[PDB]
Formats: sequence, C-alpha cells, structure tokens
Amino acid sequence: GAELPAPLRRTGVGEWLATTCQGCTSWCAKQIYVMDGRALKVRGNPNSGVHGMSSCPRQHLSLQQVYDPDRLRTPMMRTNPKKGRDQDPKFVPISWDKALDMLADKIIALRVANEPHKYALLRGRYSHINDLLYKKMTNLIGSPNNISHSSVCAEAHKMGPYYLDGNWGYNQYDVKNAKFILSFGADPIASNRQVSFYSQTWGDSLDHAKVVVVDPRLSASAAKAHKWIPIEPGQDSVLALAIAHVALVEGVWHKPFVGDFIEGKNLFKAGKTVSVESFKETHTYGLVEWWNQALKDYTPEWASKITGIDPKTIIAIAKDMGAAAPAVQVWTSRGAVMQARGTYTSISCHALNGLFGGIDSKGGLFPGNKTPLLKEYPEAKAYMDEIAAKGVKKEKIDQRGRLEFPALAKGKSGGGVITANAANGIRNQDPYEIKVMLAYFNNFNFSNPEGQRWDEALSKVDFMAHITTNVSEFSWFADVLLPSSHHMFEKWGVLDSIGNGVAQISIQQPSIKRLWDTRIDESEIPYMLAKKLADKGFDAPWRYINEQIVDPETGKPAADEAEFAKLMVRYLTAPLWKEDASKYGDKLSSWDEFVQKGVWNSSPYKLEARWGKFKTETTKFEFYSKTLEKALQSHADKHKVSIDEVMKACDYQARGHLAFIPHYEEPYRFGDESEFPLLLVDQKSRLNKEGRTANSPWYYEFKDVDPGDVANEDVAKFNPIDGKKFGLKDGDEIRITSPVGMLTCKAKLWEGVRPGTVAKCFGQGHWAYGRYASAKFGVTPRGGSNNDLIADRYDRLSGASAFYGHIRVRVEKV
Amino acid sequence: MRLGMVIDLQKCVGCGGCSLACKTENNTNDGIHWSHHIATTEGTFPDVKYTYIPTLCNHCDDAPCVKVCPTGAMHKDKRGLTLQNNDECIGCKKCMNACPYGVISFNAATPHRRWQDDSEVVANGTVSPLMLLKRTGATATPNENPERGDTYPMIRPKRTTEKCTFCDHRLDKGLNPACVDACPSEARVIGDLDDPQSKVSQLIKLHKPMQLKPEAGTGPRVFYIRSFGVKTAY
Ligand SMILES: Nc1nc2c(c(=O)[nH]1)N[C@H]1C(S)=C(S)[C@@H](COP(=O)(O)OP(=O)(O)OC[C@H]3O[C@@H](n4cnc5c(=O)[nH]c(N)nc54)[C@H](O)[C@@H]3O)O[C@H]1N2
Ligand SMILES: Nc1nc2c(c(=O)[nH]1)N[C@H]1C(S)=C(S)[C@@H](COP(=O)(O)OP(=O)(O)OC[C@H]3O[C@@H](n4cnc5c(=O)[nH]c(N)nc54)[C@H](O)[C@@H]3O)O[C@H]1N2
Ligand code: SF4
Ligand code: SF4
Ligand code: SF4
Ligand code: SF4
Ligand code: SF4
Ligand SMILES: [Mo]
Repeated sequence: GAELPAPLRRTGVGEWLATTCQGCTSWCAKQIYVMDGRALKVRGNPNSGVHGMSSCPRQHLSLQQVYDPDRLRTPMMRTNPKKGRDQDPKFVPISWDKALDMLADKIIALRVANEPHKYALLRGRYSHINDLLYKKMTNLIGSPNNISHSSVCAEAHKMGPYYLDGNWGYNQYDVKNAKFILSFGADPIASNRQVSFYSQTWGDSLDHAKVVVVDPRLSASAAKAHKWIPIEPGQDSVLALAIAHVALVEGVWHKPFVGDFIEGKNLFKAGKTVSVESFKETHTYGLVEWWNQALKDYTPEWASKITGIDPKTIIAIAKDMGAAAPAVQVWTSRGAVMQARGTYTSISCHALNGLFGGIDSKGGLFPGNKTPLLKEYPEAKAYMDEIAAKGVKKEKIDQRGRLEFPALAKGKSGGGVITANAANGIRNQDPYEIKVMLAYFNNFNFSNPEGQRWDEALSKVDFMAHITTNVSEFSWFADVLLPSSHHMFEKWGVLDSIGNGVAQISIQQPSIKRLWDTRIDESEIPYMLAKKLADKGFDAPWRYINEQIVDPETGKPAADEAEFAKLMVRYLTAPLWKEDASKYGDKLSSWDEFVQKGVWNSSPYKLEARWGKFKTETTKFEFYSKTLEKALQSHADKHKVSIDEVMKACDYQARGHLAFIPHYEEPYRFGDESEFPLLLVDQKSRLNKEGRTANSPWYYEFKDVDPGDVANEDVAKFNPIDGKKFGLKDGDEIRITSPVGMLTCKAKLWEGVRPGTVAKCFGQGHWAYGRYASAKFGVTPRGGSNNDLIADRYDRLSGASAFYGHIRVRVEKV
Repeated sequence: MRLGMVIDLQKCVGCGGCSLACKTENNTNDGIHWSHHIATTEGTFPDVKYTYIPTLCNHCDDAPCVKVCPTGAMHKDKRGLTLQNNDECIGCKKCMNACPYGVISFNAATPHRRWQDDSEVVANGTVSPLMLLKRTGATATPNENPERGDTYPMIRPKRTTEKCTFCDHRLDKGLNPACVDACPSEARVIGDLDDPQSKVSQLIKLHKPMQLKPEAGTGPRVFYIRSFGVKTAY
C-alpha cells in the first residue's frame, strides 16, 4: 500500500476518445476515458461549442449501461410459441446467421404473397444514420410502416412553432442574454434538450433574468426561480392568454416586431373590438383578429377565476415581460402540451414569443443553426420493384390521416406518425394485419400510455424481432432477439445538438473492444439482413446498399460489416470534413481531424435571420394561423366535411375562427372526479436516460437528487393535506388506481406538490430489463409503471399521445 | 498550505454529478458515497423552498478524526489534507464518532460483492456480473479505476474506514478533483487558502463564506457562498 513511484503512477495517462451521449435528446458530445481496455470516465467534449465540458449527472451512469450484467451476448429465439405477459418466452441462443435467416424467410414470404405492407419497422431512439434501416429498407421491402416514436415524444410541442413561425422543430433558448424567462412546465436544469448547457448557465442567469416557472410540482428549476406558479394540470394556456391580453391593454408588445396602431394611440380596451385597419403589423399577421375573436375577453380576472392565480401577479408578469422585450423567452414542456387538446396550449404559449419579440432575438429563442450534415442516403426509387411500389401506397398501420387522426405534421393531413395508435391498428388488424415486425432501440409496452395494448398487439404478430441491448418489456414478445452493440461505446454514429447560439455535429465511435457477439443496429444489421435477403432471392436492398452507399473518397462499397458501420457515418458527414464547411462553421481538414476533435461547431446564430421570411402561409409570424387553416381545410376537404366537423370529430371545443387563433380549450379529463379525486403529475427523473437507467444501481443510490424523492425507492409525492385526507404517511406501501389500470409504490408527503395532485417520476415499474430494474425478472416489477395509469388518448391535430392533464387517480394503502 | 474548496450555491443545480463522478473516480462500494449532499424542504404550500448543499470531507484545520485515531492511520499531510494509511486502519471506528460531519464510511460489507453473482436473467443469453468481470479483466468491478491505486487502495479491504481524499492522487499529477471537473456550472473551486491571491481566498472575501457546523471547532475548509434559491417576486 505504499504510494507508487512516479514512473509507475497511472493517474491521467489514459486515452480520451470522442463519442456522443444519448441519455436525452441533448445529444451531448463526450469523451470516454479508457485504461486497460475499459471505459472508466465520461466528460463533456471540451471542443463542443454548445456545452463544452459541462455535463448533466447522467453521463456517469453510461458506464453501468455498457457494463450492464444483464446485456444480451447472443442472438436468441423464443421456444414458447405463445406470447404474453404470462408466457415465459424460453429464449435459447442462436447464431446471427440463423436469426437473420428466420427474419429473412418471413420477409420474403410477405413479398411472394403480395403483402409487403404487413411488414412494420419500429424505431425508438436512433442516430442520424437511421435512413437506411428506418426508411429505405422498409420501402424497398414494400411497406409504408416505418413507425417512429415521435408522437409519444413531443410532436404537440412543435405545433406552435410550426403554425406560428414555420419551424416544425425545437428551439434553443438564449439564457445568457435573457431578461425574462417564463417556463410552462419546462425544468431545463433536469430535463429538456440541453441539460448540460442550461445547467451551466441557469444560476448565473438569475442575476440578469427574472424567472417564473409554471409547474404543478416544485421542480428543480422552480426551486431556483423567482416565482413558482403551481398550476392545476391542463390550465397553462389560461395564464399565457391573460398575459397577452394585459400586454395589449398596457401597450407593451414589442413594436419593432409586431407593429403598431397607425395613429399611435393604443386602442386595445378590454372587452371591446378594434378595427383591423387601425393597426399596421410589421412581421406578424392577425393580431387584431386574434383580439377581436377571443383575446379581448381573456382578462386577468377571467384567468384568476379558473386558475386561482392573483390577477395582480398576471399583470405584473405581463408588464415585466413588456419591459424585458425582446429579451423574453417562453418555454413549453411536454407537461403543458402533450394533452388531448394541447395543440392550442403550444400555440397560446408560443404566441408570447412573437408578441414580446423574442423569436430570433437576443435573449429570446430560435431554431437550430444551419449545418451541412446529410440526413438521407440516395433515393431508392430505381430499386423499387412493382411489389414494393404498390405496397408503399397502402394506408399506414397507425391510421394517420383518417378524419379523427389528422396528425398535421408540417401542414399535411396524415403527415405525422401516431406511434401509440399503431398498437390499436395492430390489435384490431385495421387497416390490416401486421405479420412481420422489426423494432430497434424501443420499449413501447413500457413507454407508451396504456402499454398493455402493446402486450396485446405484439402477442398477435406472427413474427417479431427486437434489436436491443437488454431483454426489456417489449423484448418479452419477440420471436428473435438481435443484440445491439451499445450506442455510446461500441457504435459508429452521428448526432447533433443546439444551444449557446450554435448547432454542433458530433461523432459516435467505438471506444472499447466489442464486449459480446452483438452488431450495430443501424448499419451492420441492415447490411447483414440485406445480404441474407439477396442469398434468398431478393437482392434489391443489397444492390441499393452496394451501389448507392459507397465511400465518399474512394467510391468503393464497404468490404465487410465493420467497414460499412464507419462508411455510413463517413457518407453523411463528408460535407464537414471532405468539403469546406467554412460558410457554415468550422473548417475541418480531414476525416481523422473530425474523429479526433469529435465535434463540428457552426458559427453563431445571426439574430433576426428569419424576420420577414417565416415558412408560414403569409411568411409572417401568425397570431391568426392561415397556415393551420390551410392544413385543416385540406384535411376537411379530403373527408368531405367542414372544418368545424373536423374539430368536433377530434374533440376540440374550437368552432369557426377559434380553430386558427390562440384560445382556451378546457383540459380533457377522464374518469369520475368523485371516485378518482387526484390528478397525476407525471415527471421524468433527472437520472433517467430515457427508459434506460433503471438497471443501473447508481441511479437508485442517488435517486433523491429529484426534489422530494427518496433514495433506493419509487415514491409518489402527495401534499400533506392529501396525505391527511387519505391516511397516508411517508413510507406507506400504496396502490394508485385510475380508470384503466393500477400500480403500487410508496408514499411520500411533500409540500412541493399542488394539493389535489400526485407527482410521480416515470422510469421505474420495470418487470424485465434486468435484475436491478425488476423484483423478479419477467414476473414482478420494482416500483410502479406510470403508463399503466395513463389512458390511451391523443392530441389528434398533431398525433401526439397525451401523458398529462387527463389522468385522474385514487390512492389507498395496500 | 491549507487546501480547501469553495462551493457556489447559486451556480449549483443539485444534480449529484459531483457525487457520481466521485463514484467513478474512487471505486467506492455500492451505498458508500464520499461526496454526498444535505437537501432540505421548508415552508407550507405554496410558499415552499428547496435547497441542496453538496458535502464532502472538510479537511479540517483541527481534525478530530486525526486526534482520536489510535494507529495514526488518519493523518494530516503537508497540503492540509486529511488522508489515511488504509494499511494501518484497524477498523476501530473512533474516527467516525469523532467526525462531526458523518463523511466517513466503514467497510462492513465486502466491497463489490454483488459482482461475484454468476446467475443470468436469461440462461445462456444474457450475461452475469461474474462473467462481465472475467470478460473485462477487472478485479472487483468492471467500473474500477486503476488510477486510484497511485496513493490509496483501488479496492479497500473489509473492516477499514474510508472517506474523501480530496482526489489527492489527481492533485499529485497537477489535475483537478473529479467532482470539480464534473460540475456543469463550475460551482466548485479549490485552492490554497493560505495564498491570499488564490481564487478560493478571493471568493470568500468577495462573498460572505458559510461553513457547516463551525461550532464543532474543527475549522472546516469547505466554504459555501451565495444562495441556492432566490427570494420570491410578486
Ligand atoms: N433527465 C432527463 N432529461 C430528458 C429526458 C429523459 O429521459 N431524462 N428525455 C429528453 C427527451 S426525449 C424529451 S422529449 C425532453 C422533454 O422535456 P420537456 O418537454 O421539458 O418535459 P418533461 O421532461 O417530459 O417534464 C414534464 C414536466 O411537466 C410537468 N407538468 C406535468 N403536467 C403538467 C401541466 O399540466 N402543466 C404544466 N405547466 N406542467 C406539467 C411535470 O411536472 C414535468 O416537470 O427531455 C429530454 N431531457
Ligand atoms: N409516463 C411517461 N412516459 C414516457 C415519458 C415520460 O416522461 N413519462 N417520456 C416519453 C418520451 S419523451 C420518449 S421520447 C419516449 C421514449 O420511449 P422509447 O422510444 O420506447 O425508449 P425507451 O423506453 O428508452 O426504450 C429503449 C429500449 O432500447 C433498448 N436499448 C437500450 N439501450 C440500447 C442501445 O444502445 N441500442 C439499441 N438498439 N437498443 C437499446 C431497450 O430495450 C430499451 O428499453 O418514452 C416516453 N414515455
Ligand atoms: S443524459 Fe442528456 S444532457 Fe446528460 S450528458 Fe447525456 S445527452 Fe447530455
Ligand atoms: S455537480 Fe455541481 S451543480 Fe451538480 S450538485 Fe455537484 S456542485 Fe451542484
Ligand atoms: S470532515 Fe470529518 S473526516 Fe474530514 S477532516 Fe473533518 S473531522 Fe476528519
Ligand atoms: S477506524 Fe481506522 S482510521 Fe478510523 S480511528 Fe480507527 S484505525 Fe484510525
Ligand atoms: S475531492 Fe475527490 S474524493 Fe473528494 S468528493 Fe470530490 S471526487 Fe470525491
Ligand atoms: Mo422524448
């Protein structure tokens, strides 16, 4: 135990290798420290322009994922032909060649029978090399059913940005220059999409920004904010609309962006209409129409009656935002908008970003910077045979585009995925049966609301293969398991991130020798499957790969699996390192320099870039969304109904012009409030790497970094008022029941919970995944599975699943 | 020389990244965390305050753990750190009762015993803790950091105590403590409190410093500045 002499000391002499973390869609650039062939540490990549060395705490849990003792080391096949929660699959090990043979035989049988559309590809997480496995392979087989997870993620959060300013996507928030931050449910030092960077900056920003957090629970961000507004779930838009109302009455919209009355005098008087011709809008459209049709009556008193918020607080917030403009940013979280009528909460909250001029402004918010990363491999039309051309025209299994499922992504009827509804199409064989399914990086039985519907659906699929590191809940229903090399340590990939005024592109690369007999989901596996299909007489995918996915420097196809894995990344990133990317950001001299740095950074965002040229119908920032009217009109015309009939069929309250402006939709609620007196407030753990750290012991050891939670436990948090009402004490074993299901967990009394609600982290309740994540693997869960409580409901205008606002529950001691 | 740390509570977001970094750096057994925290919730709804205070060894000026140690295993070094010759620890636990802060842990459990399990959740399909140990070449856990062994056992023996060493092995190489490097907001700063020009010396002049349990008379050298929360507006 003597200290080692200097020549034999080991501190600091190991190797740092660049990769990318995917614990959340922050997608931080990382370096991995390697010594004795083992990954020992993770840090933020110092070359990153978004976040630098800053990181959230979950980077360290990555090390218990790659070295998870319940990872699969071999392909497997089930030997119990029955599937179900009660059916042990009795998996036995097989070779890759045998596993892909079974899958290939089933795919080819579909084509021979002229039913290629009965194939489905399911995608959970992914990297930007996904186009081959997700889209090209699927369409070449002849199926339209490439089903992402986007609608169980955040599609409703894109409705406001798209239908108001043309951005079907996320924003970055300029916190370093903000003077007012208003968060509707966002908790950016714990979740959302740059936890590393917003954690870096949040505390410092409190010295120049006033911060208000609107959330039914006291989140970490609210605990470090100037005001916590404990909103009743589903009432966010009431506050957003009343703030806008006060802004107009007080005359404190941002005139350089919005415009002004022609004669100077502010004519917005509460309750009274204004002449449209009296106002000259600059970069916006529809302000007076919005006022005349609804906003003139969304007074602070109206809002206080619904929410209990002091009207003086509403007025003070509106005035503070007016004085801070344009250095004003409004965040929306999933909690505010992933509700059955949530499209109009996204619109109502995001409208404030236009009203106070924050959109594309200093201290405001704006989209990701332009980069030259390619996102698709070459077109495959020339490789489509007649079977495939017919199949890809079939209705999608998720029923997108039907009257009651407009899913208006990017303005198109049926434009968006409806992930959770694919289970309903499958189990009802409507539009048709799914007979062959390939799925990767996903666990929809656990992550989708009312996931037992996925139990039911998958039990009815003739053949399914799951590409996964662990035997998760979804894997339980697979015929074949195809073990994936771990995305962060054993894979070639590429991702991007936005924040700090920049967009970055980062590499994923293997940092260790491959541990087990696994293959990379998005490159090696489709390559091997294409070879197997070609051996069996269907060579279109193989020809597509070998003729179109060739090296950007040599023009040669990959010689083998390992080369192909790297080639997939080289191909899409060639504009960064083979060509001169100086016009967009960094100049990289070679592929090797890109790999060594591990990240490419854009130049800083040009403020006001989009002013006067939004990708909306008017090219303006639309308070009256002609963009959404055009999309709804298209959907209505498709189904030979009026727009009002669309609204009625999709269970929105809006009629007439209200369908196109920010307005109040009463939140949808399910269940009798007398039997189910509490509203569920679902939240993420700040130690969740999505649904993937429940088999990491360090997760449990530090679980109380979630404010109010308890180490090594799964707790539901009740206000002490409700604890007294229901006879609950800390540590009591409890059952929580909704109209659709139940879970068991433990009780915690916490004053940071709005009375009448119960705040509980999603992430526990696994009955599979591994030995730490479950009580008895395959049988008994650890903790309680939130989504068993959440009825299968949709924001039908976006396709999004609802996880918030509508869930009523009751509680009792077990 | 009196090395110490200043922690800025306004910058701190209460994420535990420092404590997880310590786990990866120092190979502490499951349940043993040299870096930890004290969190408090105060007030009745809706006027609720939550605060998180990161904690570690305070490397005290007048360390009672050193004074009571019967073997001399616990000792001060020339940097002012409280370090331990683990080889001379007899597991008497006197240090733990003397320390006012509860930052010392006792290895009653065999460290990393959960990695000796060779059961598989799916037989001949998934792996096992023991198999992962064999595959990676590690001795006790695939997550063990060999650097730790420069100055302290990489894996401590049962029936010894252990605590934060201020990442002495990293300081010896001119590097930063793992928890300092791990902090996203740079809330943690270390330096020589005897140097008036050090960043730590200047921080506690620019801001009013606070210490945990100064009344215990140990002269702790972790100082807290500013506030985790802010006063409510409106
Ligand atoms: N730690 C962690 N961070 C992550 C992820 C993760 O898994 N773990 N996933 C990433 C991904 S994929 C996503 S899509 C983003 C999502 O990031 P966000 O969209 O910002 O939201 P969530 O993290 O899902 O948190 C939902 C929050 O809404 C609150 N809330 C619940 N109901 C209501 C309501 O009715 N009104 C209001 N105002 N609030 C309500 C909950 O308390 C919770 O704080 O996070 C990314 N960041
Ligand atoms: N109640 C509630 N439900 C939610 C959320 C919430 O906040 N509350 N968050 C929702 C959100 S925002 C999202 S985006 C969705 C995400 O939901 P999903 O896309 O279903 O993602 P996960 O649940 O993380 O499942 C990923 C699965 O991939 C496997 N896998 C794990 N690691 C790897 C790897 O490295 N490679 C490969 N090929 N496979 C791997 C495992 O089977 C793992 O279970 O969950 C959502 N569901
Ligand atoms: S978990 Fe998310 S925020 Fe944290 S380091 Fe990984 S990608 Fe970044
Ligand atoms: S890493 Fe930094 S911000 Fe996170 S808890 Fe530790 S000191 Fe605070
Ligand atoms: S904090 Fe405790 S263990 Fe550390 S030096 Fe002070 S008395 Fe000793
Ligand atoms: S347990 Fe070890 S370090 Fe502590 S007082 Fe006893 S001999 Fe000294
Ligand atoms: S200084 Fe080193 S040993 Fe001490 S808490 Fe920080 S990481 Fe752990
Ligand atoms: Mo998501």
